[PDB]
Amino acid sequence: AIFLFDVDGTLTISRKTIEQNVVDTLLELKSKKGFVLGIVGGSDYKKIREQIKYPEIFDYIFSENGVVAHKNDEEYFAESIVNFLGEDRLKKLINYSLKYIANLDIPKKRGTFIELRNGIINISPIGRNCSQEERDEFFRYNLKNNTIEKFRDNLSKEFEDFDLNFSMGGQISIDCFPKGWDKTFCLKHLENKFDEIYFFGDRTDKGGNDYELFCDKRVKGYKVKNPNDTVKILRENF
Ligand SMILES: [Mg+2]
Repeated sequence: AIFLFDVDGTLTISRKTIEQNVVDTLLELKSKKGFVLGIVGGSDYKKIREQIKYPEIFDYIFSENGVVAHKNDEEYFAESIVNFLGEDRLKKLINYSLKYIANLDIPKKRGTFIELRNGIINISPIGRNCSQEERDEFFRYNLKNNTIEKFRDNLSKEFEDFDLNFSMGGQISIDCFPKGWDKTFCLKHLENKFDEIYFFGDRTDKGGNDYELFCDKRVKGYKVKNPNDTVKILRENF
């Protein structure tokens, strides 16, 4: 049996490192007669390893929603979005996005409008690099005019043919990933004779990242509030 965890918000306070109260609890699990630990999070592995200090507690580490798997701190294997779309359809979605981001009248435009990660293509009309304030400042401009929801409605319809999903990302970006690459993807790597897999996430409701995993019959899911509540949900049942 393996245990599965969301990184940001479930094992650590989001964007910061891991408190020692929690890691002491995981050590007891892999020290309880028959348990292995694995994690799945949207972030690239460098951020994840930074967040958890020790990748060695974890037999299997799945980053970018399981489209990237790691083991004993070696990469092993992981695919890319370009291998899915192909160089042609990509230079179609790309230059439609910039041509739209271009002619869009918003007050502040910056840079890194299209970030290519392994799993997703992050599209953002203001731009990825902007002082944390400009991030929040555009978030409220979004509440007034719903600028970003209008963006997805174009891509979601124009590229309905691409088998593509465009879900609203953070405050300033729309994540663009292939259909069925939510978080249930990491199930593909776990036919390793593992009888029961338990999962722990944050936003396990529809319109959330780890929602599609919970109701995937394959595994029992638990909804936790915060990391201190998580440690409670572990100690209580295990
Ligand atoms: Mg989370």
